Amino acid sequence: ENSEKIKVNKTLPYLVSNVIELLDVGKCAVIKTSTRQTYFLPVIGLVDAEKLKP
Amino acid sequence: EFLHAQEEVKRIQSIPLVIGQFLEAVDQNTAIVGSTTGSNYYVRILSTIDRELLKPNASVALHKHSNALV
Amino acid sequence: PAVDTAEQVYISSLALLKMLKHGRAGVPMEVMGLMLGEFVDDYTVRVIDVFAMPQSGTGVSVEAVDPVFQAKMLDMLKQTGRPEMVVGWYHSHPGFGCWLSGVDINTQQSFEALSERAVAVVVDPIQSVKGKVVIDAFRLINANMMVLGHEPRQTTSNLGHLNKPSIQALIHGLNRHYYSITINYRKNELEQKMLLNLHKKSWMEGLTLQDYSEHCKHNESVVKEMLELAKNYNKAVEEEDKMTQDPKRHLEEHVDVLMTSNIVQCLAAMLDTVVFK
Amino acid sequence: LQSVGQIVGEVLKQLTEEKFIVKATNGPRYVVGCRRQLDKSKLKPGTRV
Amino acid sequence: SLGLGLAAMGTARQDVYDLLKTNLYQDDAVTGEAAGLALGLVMLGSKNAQAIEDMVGYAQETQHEKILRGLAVGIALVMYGRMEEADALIESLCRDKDPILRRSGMYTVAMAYCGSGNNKAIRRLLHVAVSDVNDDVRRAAVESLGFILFRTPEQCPSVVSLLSESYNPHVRYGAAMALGICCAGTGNKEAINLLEPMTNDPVNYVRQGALIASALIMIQQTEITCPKVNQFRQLYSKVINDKHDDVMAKFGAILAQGILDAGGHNVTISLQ
Amino acid sequence: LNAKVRLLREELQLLQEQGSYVGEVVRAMDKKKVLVKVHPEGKFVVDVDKN
Amino acid sequence: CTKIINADSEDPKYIINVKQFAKFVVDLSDQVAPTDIEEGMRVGVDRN
Amino acid sequence: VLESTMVCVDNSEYMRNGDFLPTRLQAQQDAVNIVCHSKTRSNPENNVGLITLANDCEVLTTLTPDTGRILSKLHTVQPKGKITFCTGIRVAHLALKHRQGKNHKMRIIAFVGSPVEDNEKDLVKLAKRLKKEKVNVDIINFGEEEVNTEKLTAFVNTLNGKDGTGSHLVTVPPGPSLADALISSPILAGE
Amino acid sequence: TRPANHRQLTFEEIAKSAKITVNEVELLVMKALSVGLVKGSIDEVDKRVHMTWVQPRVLDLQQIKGMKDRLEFWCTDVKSMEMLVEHQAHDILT
Amino acid sequence: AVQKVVVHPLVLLSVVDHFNRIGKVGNQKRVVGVLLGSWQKKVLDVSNSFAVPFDEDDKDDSVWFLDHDYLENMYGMFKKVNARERIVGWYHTGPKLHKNDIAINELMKRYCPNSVLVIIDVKPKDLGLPTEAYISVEEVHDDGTPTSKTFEHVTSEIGAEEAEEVGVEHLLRDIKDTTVGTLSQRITNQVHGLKGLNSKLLDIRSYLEKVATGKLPINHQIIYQLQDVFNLLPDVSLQEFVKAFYLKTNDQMVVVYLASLIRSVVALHNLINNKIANRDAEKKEGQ
Ligand SMILES: [Zn+2]
Repeated sequence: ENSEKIKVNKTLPYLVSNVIELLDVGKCAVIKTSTRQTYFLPVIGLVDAEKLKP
Repeated sequence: EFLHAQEEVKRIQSIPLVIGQFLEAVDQNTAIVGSTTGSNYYVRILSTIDRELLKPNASVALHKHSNALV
Repeated sequence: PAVDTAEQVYISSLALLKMLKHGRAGVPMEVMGLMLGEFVDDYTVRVIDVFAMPQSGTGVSVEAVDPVFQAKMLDMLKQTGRPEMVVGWYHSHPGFGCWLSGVDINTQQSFEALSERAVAVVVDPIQSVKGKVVIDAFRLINANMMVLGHEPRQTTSNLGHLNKPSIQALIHGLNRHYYSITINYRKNELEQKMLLNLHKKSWMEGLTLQDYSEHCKHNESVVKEMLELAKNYNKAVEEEDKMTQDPKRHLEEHVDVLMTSNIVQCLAAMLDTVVFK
Repeated sequence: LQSVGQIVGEVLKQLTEEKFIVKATNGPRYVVGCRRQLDKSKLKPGTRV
Repeated sequence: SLGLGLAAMGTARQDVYDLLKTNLYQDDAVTGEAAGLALGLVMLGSKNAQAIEDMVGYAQETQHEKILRGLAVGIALVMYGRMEEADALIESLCRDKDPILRRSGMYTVAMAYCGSGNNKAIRRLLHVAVSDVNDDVRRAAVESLGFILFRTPEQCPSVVSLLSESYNPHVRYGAAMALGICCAGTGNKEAINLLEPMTNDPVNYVRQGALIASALIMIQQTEITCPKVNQFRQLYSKVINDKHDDVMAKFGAILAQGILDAGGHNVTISLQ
Repeated sequence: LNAKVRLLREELQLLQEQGSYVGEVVRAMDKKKVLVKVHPEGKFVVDVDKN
Repeated sequence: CTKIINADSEDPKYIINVKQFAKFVVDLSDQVAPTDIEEGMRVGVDRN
Repeated sequence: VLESTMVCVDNSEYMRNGDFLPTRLQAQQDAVNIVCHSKTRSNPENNVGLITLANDCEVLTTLTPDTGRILSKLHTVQPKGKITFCTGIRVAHLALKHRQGKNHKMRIIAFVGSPVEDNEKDLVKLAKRLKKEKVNVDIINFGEEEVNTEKLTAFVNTLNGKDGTGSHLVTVPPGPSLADALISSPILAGE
Repeated sequence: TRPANHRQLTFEEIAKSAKITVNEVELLVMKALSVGLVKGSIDEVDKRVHMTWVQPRVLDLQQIKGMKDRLEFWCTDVKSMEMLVEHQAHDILT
Repeated sequence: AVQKVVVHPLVLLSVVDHFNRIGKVGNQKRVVGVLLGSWQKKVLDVSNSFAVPFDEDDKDDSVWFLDHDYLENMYGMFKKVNARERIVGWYHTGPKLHKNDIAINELMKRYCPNSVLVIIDVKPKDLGLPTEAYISVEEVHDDGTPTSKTFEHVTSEIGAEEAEEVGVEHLLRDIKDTTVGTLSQRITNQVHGLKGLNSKLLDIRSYLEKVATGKLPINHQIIYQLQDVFNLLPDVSLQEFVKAFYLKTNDQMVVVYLASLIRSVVALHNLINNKIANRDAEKKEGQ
């Protein structure tokens, strides 16, 4: 049930973006959305935190 | 009711305002601004914002939604 | 039969507070929920309470209802002691107005098919700045009735009007596909007193004294400002009466604030000296 | 999944205790309030928020 | 129910009253409103303790605002012509927390102190016109004020000149309608002077109220008797023949014409 | 007092009303229509109001 | 379409490069020929 | 036979008694598993909840149509404290009243091996009250029989009244196997 | 025991209390303040001690009856001042 | 431990509605629910709640049927709707506690280690908040007295999200007070302060009466706090204080005098203008 809910919430139309900077406090992100925008994420999200190099 | 209206005006002069450059004064209680968003608007000035100080090309906070100079 | 421009949706205090909380607790994602309520006879839609829906990611639509969650929590609310039908749905529009878009129209059509009285309510948390609740109820106009020349809603009374429709709703088709229902609020006296408890002042703050150094500083500052305004008002009266307002008005405001503050603190000091011995 | 990200910006002017001019990167300039527990004096002109 | 109440108005027939009670004892707005109003018409003036008890109990126990409105007017009619015997019920209704029942209290004041200029009732209505929170109850209070003062037409304009210049549109409409009721079929001059600026207002229903009140006042009046009747006839024609004039303003103008030329210029409106 | 309160309320309404764009008139093509370029986005042909 | 994300065999999950606006990860919809997509084929994409 | 049952279980210290191999605790675990499975197999629409009788009564599982959760929550029940039979039974009655499905018979099977220290008067009053609310309190006695057998007879006789086969008493002084004694018992026989 | 009205303890008082001549009441009070038993100061020029605190302890039923009496008085004074203010300002209370 | 708990208007309204619906369907002295919130240091934020089915024997005083399964199901669905709201306690709408409160708090401690009771009195009072907070602490009494698992009071407050402030203000728009100190309202606030002080002193005096006669035992923390209060009472007959008091009163009164003088001069100017205007109008009418 939990995995199905995650799959439903990960609807395809993602916004391709960078991971320009990676921080810790858990981990965070300073992602650079391809809409020439910068968004800090306090929680990285569904990604596996596979070291997400800048 | 007069006190309530005063408080409402003081409130609409709120915190999350948007910066912009007052470009000139068209008439009384109305003027043209250019918001840092990059767009120019014909907005309404609130009352008693020291129109003496309100000189062309002046930094001013704008209502986030109505863009009114407040 | 024809629904008249007199029906009202009575949104309870709890329903409204839950709506606003959910909207601002899930902005910008379009939050949605159901309305545990009751159609009474023909003019009443009593939204006793609301019922949040889990964020489904795929915006707001019938796909986001998640019927299993609906049924489970409705059954358990009935167990709790809250046996109400689902009189329509609510969903937020965070900052881009209070109306219906195409998907909203489709969802509300489905709800009407379930029961042809359900009302679709929209709350805009972004522009719901404190002091102004931008909420609005709606129902769809059948495609046949409008073309038949008949008005979408009967008009048997003056109630229902007195509401100015929004320009945004007009440009998005307020009266061409749906129509705005009047929202009334059912406020109980006990609920209002509980609400007052929010900012109700404490007897401490009632009987407490302002810092005396700060009070003296404020009195000195305001008296100097009132001095300057006195000079201005003297020159103003002299010039106006020799050639025949802001100074007088500002001076009145300063005198009022001075009197109220000084009298309040003097009386508070008197009361303290008496009461605390 | 219910953690909306913030917008990175820079402080500029240090207005009254509860007011800060912040320029959002690739965006406009706002006057904003500061979160109560965030504590202050750690937001000087140029500070990233 | 409406027809039977009209036919039996004032008779206080027990059988009719009980049938109307049975018809009211349901949950349906359309039937309940008429049933309550007809109950009031039938029991009018009787001061029947049973009637007051039953109507107030059903009003408190029901759930339909339309039935509540019907019962409000019904109670008001029931407690008619009783100057001081209505005061207990008036106090109860005024202190009641249901806004429709507070409106019923205003109407009870009006009907009880109808055409007596009672200063106690005038004070109560004027107090409620500014203290109460429900604009409906404020408007009902002003209307009741007019109902009280209709016997001295010159007196009411003094009261209503200030109310007409109120920032509350509901109170303004109540002022207009109170002037209309008070100076109905009298063609007073200061009343028309007050109504005309109100006829020119930015609010929707204030204009309707002003137009209908002017028609009430000038019903059966000639140009020489009142040198403004032709002006208001032109005003009604203009507002009817208009592009942006509001629906309710046009409704008020059309009614105003109907009342002004009521009965083919053969009937006037006088409460006494 | 009524005048003061009404003035404040009307100011509130007229100030919470939405703002307005400023554009440069390229040409008053046709009656009741005006080709106007609004900075910085493209240029429209606006339908002028009746005032 | 600048990258078909390898097509992951099934579940294509195409990528698109809406110029002056943004990059996106999207899919087909009623595309009667899911094979005639290629890379850099200048596909048409909805708004919402 | 649509049924709603509450299995009361004693976890007092006297369950440290090891007459039933390997222990009274494991014996009662096996018996409750067997009885719950027997109730569930017959008309699976039946629902079963579980109560722990300790220093203070507790309800581990409300009326559910599943049995694995009840087994899992009972497995961690350890011997502690002392039995409070009256409070346990009252909690069981409350759970029956609150059961979601009102179309079920009301049963309470109580593993009550312990010396029931309660007053006889209030005891009979409770039994009669339960009879009035139409409850069937089956009682499994394994332990201080010499002490509690007369009181359990009072339970069942008062509940039955006349021809009232709803409530039953099964006493097992011998300890060959509690599970086998329960399976070869009148209570489970009718299912 | 001493009320806040006249908590000005004197050297002679402390002498008549626990037996010491008035040349070390000073040291005794110093020890009390340092340990934290009481708070205040010692004006030995005027030969008195100002106490503005005491470490609270556990009390007796009579020691609590005394507190009850003191409260009774305080409640009476508060009620009287309340009535006075309410009656005086009756015409402006909201 | 938790030093503060701030309940929210949504929680208050939900509790009131729960009690109303339960007392409409049937009759019960209390209704019970779970309080959901978040921690920020030792400051609990009770931002939501939900009712749970619960009934008890008011005679036995030890038999109740709080529904743990219902609790966990509702908690899971509320987690699905919102995640930063974990079970932080429970509430019951009873003006007074009961012997079952400790047992139910023991039950709730399985879902939260720092489980806090919040009694939300539906009956509306006029001096204090409608919420009383309690934390179950069981420790060897340094007093040396027998120790029993009992509650301990927790400071409580009412706070609101901004999205709840908007709704609260809208609902109270008709009966709201001005958010400014108008002299009449300030005097009224002082009178209400005197009222509250008198009520609190009366409560303390009644408790002292009861403990002195013997009905209740001597609570050492209560007596310590009362001792500290009486230590803290000021001395207003002190000459050095009377002189400063008169000095400050005279300063305030001179400011008030200047203010009143200015106000009177302004009023005279206004009347001069009015007399001149009336003169002009009557002259113009005559001519
Ligand atoms: Zn929508």
